[PDB]
Amino acid sequence: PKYLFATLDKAQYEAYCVKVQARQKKAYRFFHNGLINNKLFVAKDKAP
Amino acid sequence: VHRMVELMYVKHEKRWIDPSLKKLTGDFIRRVEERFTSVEGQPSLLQNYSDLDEPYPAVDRILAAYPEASTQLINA
Repeated sequence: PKYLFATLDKAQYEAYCVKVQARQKKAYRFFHNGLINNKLFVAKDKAP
Repeated sequence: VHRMVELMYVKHEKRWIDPSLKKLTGDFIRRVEERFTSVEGQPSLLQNYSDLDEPYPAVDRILAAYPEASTQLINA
């Protein structure tokens, strides 16, 4: 991964680095909520 | 842990709305401790709830010895 990031600017990379860690916290919330309640899989009913 | 203190300990009077609510905040703290320790033997940094009398001073100290406790959200 580092080698991809070496295409950008500290500008971009460090702006992406913030998006990532926000996701990791939604993902973290989801996983623990799902482990407990048995919903790591949500079947979609209606299309968008 | 912080928000508990904020809403159960009145800063400008230096008192808890009730000893029980102090115990509450204290217990959950202990919990956050346990969540973030992973070897047996290490004792609690809150060995007596007497500490939460002047809370906001000492709470930060306990929360300090468990770094990640400020990094990640509550386990479901």
